[PDB]
Amino acid sequence: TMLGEILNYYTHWTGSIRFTFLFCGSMMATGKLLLSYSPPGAKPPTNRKDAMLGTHIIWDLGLQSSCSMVAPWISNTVYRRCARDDFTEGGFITCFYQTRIVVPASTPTSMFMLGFVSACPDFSVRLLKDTPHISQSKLIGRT
Amino acid sequence: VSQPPSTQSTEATSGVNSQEVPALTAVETGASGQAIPSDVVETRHVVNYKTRSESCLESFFGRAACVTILSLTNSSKSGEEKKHFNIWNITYTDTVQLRRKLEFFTYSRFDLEMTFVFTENYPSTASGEVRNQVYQIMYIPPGAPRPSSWDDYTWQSSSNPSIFYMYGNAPPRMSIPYVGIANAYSHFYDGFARVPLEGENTDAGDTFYGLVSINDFGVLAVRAVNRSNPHTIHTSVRVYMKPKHIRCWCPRPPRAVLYRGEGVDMISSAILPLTKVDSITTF
Amino acid sequence: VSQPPSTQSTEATSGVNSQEVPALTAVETGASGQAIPSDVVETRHVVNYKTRSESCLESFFGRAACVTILSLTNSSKSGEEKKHFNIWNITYTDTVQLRRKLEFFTYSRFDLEMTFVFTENYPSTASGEVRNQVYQIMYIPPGAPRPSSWDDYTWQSSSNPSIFYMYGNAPPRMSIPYVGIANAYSHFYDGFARVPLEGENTDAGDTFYGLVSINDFGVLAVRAVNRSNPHTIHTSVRVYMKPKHIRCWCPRPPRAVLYRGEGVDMISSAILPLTKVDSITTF
Amino acid sequence: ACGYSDRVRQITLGNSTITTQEAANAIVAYGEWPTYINDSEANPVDAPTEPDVSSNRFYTLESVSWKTTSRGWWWKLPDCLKDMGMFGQNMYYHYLGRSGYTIHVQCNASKFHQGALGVFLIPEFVMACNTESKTSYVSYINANPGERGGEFTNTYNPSNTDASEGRKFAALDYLLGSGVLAGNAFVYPHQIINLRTNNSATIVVPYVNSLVIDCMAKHNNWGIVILPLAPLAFAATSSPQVPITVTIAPMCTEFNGLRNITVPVHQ
Amino acid sequence: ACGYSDRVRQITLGNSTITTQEAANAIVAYGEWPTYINDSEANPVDAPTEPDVSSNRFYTLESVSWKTTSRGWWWKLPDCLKDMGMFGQNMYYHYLGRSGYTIHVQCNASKFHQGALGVFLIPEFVMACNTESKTSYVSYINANPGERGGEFTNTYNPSNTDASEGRKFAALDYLLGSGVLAGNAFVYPHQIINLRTNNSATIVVPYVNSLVIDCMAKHNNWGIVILPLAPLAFAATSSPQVPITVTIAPMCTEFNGLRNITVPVHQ
Amino acid sequence: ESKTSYVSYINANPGERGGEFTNTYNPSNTDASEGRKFAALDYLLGSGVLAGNAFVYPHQIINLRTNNSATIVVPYVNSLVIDCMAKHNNWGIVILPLAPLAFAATSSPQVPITVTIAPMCTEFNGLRNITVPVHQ
Amino acid sequence: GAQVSTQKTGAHENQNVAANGSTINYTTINYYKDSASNSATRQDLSQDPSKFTEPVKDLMLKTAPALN
Amino acid sequence: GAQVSTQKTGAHENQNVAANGSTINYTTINYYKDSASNSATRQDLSQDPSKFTEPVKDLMLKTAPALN
Ligand SMILES: CCCCCCCCCCCCCC(=O)O
Ligand SMILES: CCCCCCCCCCCCCC(=O)O
Ligand SMILES: *C(=O)CCCCCCCCCCCCC
Ligand SMILES: *C(=O)CCCCCCCCCCCCC
Ligand SMILES: [Ca+2]
Ligand SMILES: [Ca+2]
Repeated sequence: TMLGEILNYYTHWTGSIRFTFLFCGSMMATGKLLLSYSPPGAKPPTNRKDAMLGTHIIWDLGLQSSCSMVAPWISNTVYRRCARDDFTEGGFITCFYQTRIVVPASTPTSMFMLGFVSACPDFSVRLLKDTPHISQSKLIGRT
Repeated sequence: VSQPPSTQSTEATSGVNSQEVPALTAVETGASGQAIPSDVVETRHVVNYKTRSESCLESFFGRAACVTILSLTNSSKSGEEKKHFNIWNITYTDTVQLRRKLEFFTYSRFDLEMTFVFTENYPSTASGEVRNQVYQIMYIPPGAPRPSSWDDYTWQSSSNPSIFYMYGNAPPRMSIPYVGIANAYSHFYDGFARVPLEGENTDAGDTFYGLVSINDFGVLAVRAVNRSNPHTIHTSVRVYMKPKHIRCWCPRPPRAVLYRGEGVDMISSAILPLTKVDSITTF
Repeated sequence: VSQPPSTQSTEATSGVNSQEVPALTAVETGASGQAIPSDVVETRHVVNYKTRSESCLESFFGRAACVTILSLTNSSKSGEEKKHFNIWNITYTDTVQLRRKLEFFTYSRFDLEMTFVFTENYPSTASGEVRNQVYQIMYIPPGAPRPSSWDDYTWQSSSNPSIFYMYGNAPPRMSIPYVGIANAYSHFYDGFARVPLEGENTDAGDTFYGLVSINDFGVLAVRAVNRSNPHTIHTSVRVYMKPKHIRCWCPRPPRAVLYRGEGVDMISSAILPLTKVDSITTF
Repeated sequence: ACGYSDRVRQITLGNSTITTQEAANAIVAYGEWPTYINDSEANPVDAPTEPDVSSNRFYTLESVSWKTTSRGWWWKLPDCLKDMGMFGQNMYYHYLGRSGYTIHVQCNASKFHQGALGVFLIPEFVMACNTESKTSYVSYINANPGERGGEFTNTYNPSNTDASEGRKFAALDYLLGSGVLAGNAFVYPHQIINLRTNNSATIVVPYVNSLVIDCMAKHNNWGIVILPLAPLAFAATSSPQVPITVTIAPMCTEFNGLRNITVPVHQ
Repeated sequence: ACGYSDRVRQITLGNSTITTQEAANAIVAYGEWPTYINDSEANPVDAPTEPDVSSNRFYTLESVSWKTTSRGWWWKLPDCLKDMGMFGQNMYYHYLGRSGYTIHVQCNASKFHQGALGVFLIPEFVMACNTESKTSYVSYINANPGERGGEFTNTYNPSNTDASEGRKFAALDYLLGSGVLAGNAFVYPHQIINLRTNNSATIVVPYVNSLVIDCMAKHNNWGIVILPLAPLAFAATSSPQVPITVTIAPMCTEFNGLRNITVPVHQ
Repeated sequence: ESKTSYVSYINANPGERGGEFTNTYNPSNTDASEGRKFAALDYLLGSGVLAGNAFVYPHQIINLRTNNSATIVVPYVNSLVIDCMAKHNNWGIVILPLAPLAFAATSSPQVPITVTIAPMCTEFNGLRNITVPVHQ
Repeated sequence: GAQVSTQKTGAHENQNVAANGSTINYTTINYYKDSASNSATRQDLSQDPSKFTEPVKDLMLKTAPALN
Repeated sequence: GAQVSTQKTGAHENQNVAANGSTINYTTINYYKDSASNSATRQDLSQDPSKFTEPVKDLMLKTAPALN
């Protein structure tokens, strides 16, 4: 993701991440989801009764299409390593149904929602490093 | 004395039960999500001192990146005269690291810092004697006559800017103004070098489309100034570019797949950036 | 103009016969002994000018200590390509001198001065000809792609900081900020990189325990930029670290026994620091 | 205003946030909001423990299901939370506990459904036992279901013999299992989730008791009851079903009398 | 206000007027509005021609159709207007042309449809050619479709042999035919027509280039792309279809270098 | 001595029981279930430093003929403000008999040593489901 | 013709406040006639994320209905 | 932008007093934009041995009974 691609040019990062979702079902479909960020340290939230015990928000589908759930920068170190590392654990963002999407007569019974990620104004990244995301065949020459 | 701008601090907040819902929005508008900790959970007061001091374009592009590697050979053998020099076309597409970064923006404007690193070695077992090498980098702008042989009149450089390196000394380097003939450097170009009129090929254009068809910065004619010795010697010159005093406009997504040619072009061979994940519910 | 603080001077004193006994105390409190000459014997007046000016942490750590020795070989023989470069893991545990000193404190915070010394020589009787060598030290932070061969795209360093040395010139050196992602550098770490939960090995952790399991500063990818010559050449690069602008917290006893690995670990082979003394009454 | 709808509303406590785009205002029980014990009203003299965020947040109970047959549901505060995260721990480690809560009942359908849930918050919700052989005959285990809570029925069949069927509430819907016509259950703080109108119910409630602080492990101050005043209905099937979720959040919680933890009888 | 909805909106230019009762605001590219060349920024010294109303109006392109199979569409400014009334004439009679536009993408359905179109306005929209035998191999004819514009596909099959299939863009949807994940196409001025929310998209865009004025007949500043981020869907058939119409309106247009008219190669 | 920093979480975190120091060092290079534990070598703090200098740490000495208690108040210490407790133990309490217990009567005297700890200024961030580490 | 400026707070440095001592001053004297030859332009931390995160015409404020 | 300071009393130098002549002054001009690049921080002879030799709560004075 744009956020990711950028973080990947640096070594450390700090800040809060903004997860915003846009439900694209039919106007006629209702429902209440539950987005959640559980900071590291315990059994990863497999069920709702566990995700609900951490940072969460009960999103009610309605006229307001989108809904954001923020991942409050909660960390032990002040900066997290960009590369994957256990010391710099991030946490678990999951989702569940608070109730269940409900549609009526003649209404598409299955649809989707788009998930976006962005950084909050308290976000900063440091230590310029090269990015792994691109490769290049050792250049020819002429010898 | 002044204080660099820090990233938003966190002001302490608490509960809520209003008709004010910072959580909900409508990204259809085209506006990104805005919420922050305070809007969603109970926060504490936090004084942030940290700064995006390193994401400043000038810092982000503040490195001498290698753009190309030229080769040339000072040999005394039959067909080793054309080898006695080399002509490189000025550009950053020869590699992919710097290119990708600049490629983050549609347009850019800057001054340039050229730095050169020479590395000579012996090819075959002709591991004999050769005096110290003195190289010459001559910048030949579009329109200027180009060298025929490693030593035709062109290397006079009465007007062309030329560096003279004495192998073993500090990596020669120099600065270049923003020379673009535009108000800015164009990184992409959805157009053709000229307009194909009514009576022409039904394919006209396929030859002159793309930024590459209009951009031109001249070439670097490198060479060793010494004459040919008994034993043949091989040198490799590496060009380094650091755009400084920069500023860019219009952000675009990063190059996600391998680069083919100088244009956008992709290769069916590698166009799967991402990676299969067990399940949508696989942490 | 100012006057550096001197060590306690001795004020003249004499006899005594009071109920004031500076001699006696009770170290059980946890407080060290405090008495000084004056408290015990008759002293004369002495004006002390001397200063602990050299025990200042900045002075005590003010030296470019060698931390490691890397080797690499620019050869033209079959399996001498992987030898054409080397990757060193950034740390001070490779040696013991500097390590022990820093190891005097639990935490520390400082800027770093890197200094490099190159020394090339001929291995076998391949004592022939080879042009001058140009090396490259590339700092590859955690997460950045690492070199596959002594010359794959990675050595572009469009973002990674790289030095280019021209053997024979002054020992390249450079400075590094306090980069720790903590508020200070942690010298020890009584913890595990992550928390092993209920359903796991009854041994989980044995792999990720110790400061070493959480610390990571990236690596130094060194190499010679020249191509392979007839005769093989061997180079040894020595890394020197001098922590400057320093400050440390929580003093701990010095490492008394030989070092095993990067952790505290001892070896039954050598764990007798002290030395037998004839008798408790042997001067 | 910038269109500050009476329907849209957000609520936040601890690290939890509810939202709802179709609510019908919110009510504050008896007009009073949760408060702490004031030095002039105090009783226990030990310094109280006030969990704040660690326990004063939004805990979500296992949803139930609304069927054309559904007769009603019930729960008990603090009971139906005794197992909810940190709140519980504090609740059980202390002899005395005090708290108020924000009740948020959710239940979305579609503009083509019918139905109306009466969400009532009744203080001191005592129900009759199911056995005319004894009186006030209810086991602790049965009285305190927890996250599950009970359900109402529309029939009364006491087990004067089987003493294991007597030791439980006689959840008679048309009488609140109390011996009072449910038709007047509105003299209690309440809201009505009428599907064609709203999909949420928010009722903030303050501690209520003849004492300042009490012993939670023995007493349930409030009782949450939901009765379908209007039967669920859908044009399609004759067996429609919609989920009803209950999310509770304690507030201004404080405890006195700390000791070893309390672990009640269980099965 | 008197109920000035963020949804309802009218737009007028020349003798043309758009209206929409369900839009989601409107966005102004990079926050700047169309302007003219200021005496301090000018380049061509001849007195410019500023058409105003005659050309700065709402031209409507032939609608396209959204199918469950539809992969996306694209167009190019000023290209996709080179034939639009008076604007075109001026565009072609002049060497240099400058302009900004107001893009209005329309697409109504019904409260029972699903779908979401990502309308992006990308500056310098260069796509890869369909032939791995050559590079930047695209014919003028193919690069400049006009009112018709192109379409995106979800497959990449270069014709290294057939040189008449190479001379055209490789409109690979999941990569914008540029070699960049469409998932990040949002770093461009954009709006999303999510059927359950809106039915219009309005994006005002200012001239963008490394120059003040350029030669339109050679260069397309902007590129309009529409990708179904959410597939069209209707409860009824499994082959639903809805029209998508694109109405563009140039603004602050000025041209320099007048001569005989330009007539490019065609078939 | 077959591995380095080889200690299991289970063994590193005994709890109320804590460990004990010994005066011998016998590594189990083979038996990998005896390696995964601390080598509590008393005369070296099991750290490789003479215990004789363990006094450069906050401390007190319970000398029976003088006192019978030891009170040491300690502040949070770390290279960070707050950390993750379930992974890291900031402090370590160690008690070594600098003077051997002794009683005129038996040649096997015994006296109880009790340890009472009290946390202060405790604060936590990042609330979620409860953590339950590996156990036996 | 030299111009002194503030350094970038280092390790054991001024509390982030960068307002402690002249020991954080670095001197600069341009030596060439052409600006292009100068060091990196001074760090500029200004920014307007909005031209990208909110280039919407009518402005909407968090607490309000994005779609009124 | 240069900052002059006192040198470290040498061989045939000012009576330890370090207060004799400007012949004991050294000049310093930081050349880099990053503090990290600077020389060793100025000698600081401050010290509080007590946080280690006497971190006792109730303070005791030499002349008194350590255990009262
Ligand atoms: C003696 C050395 C002369 C070197 C002349 C180089 C000319 C600079 C052209 C600008 C190249 C980078 C701009 C770009 O492609 O974005
Ligand atoms: C071009 C050379 C780059 C060298 C980068 C070195 C990174 C510094 C990490 C700090 C290492 C010492 C800190 C410590 O281990 O206590
Ligand atoms: C302003 O420049 C006054 C301070 C001058 C100090 C001398 C600096 C050294 C000379 C600068 C380069 C001159 C090159 C001809
Ligand atoms: C304060 O700095 C005024 C004194 C300047 C004397 C000139 C010192 C020599 C130049 C310093 C380095 C400048 C690097 C651009
Ligand atoms: Ca701030
Ligand atoms: Ca003195």
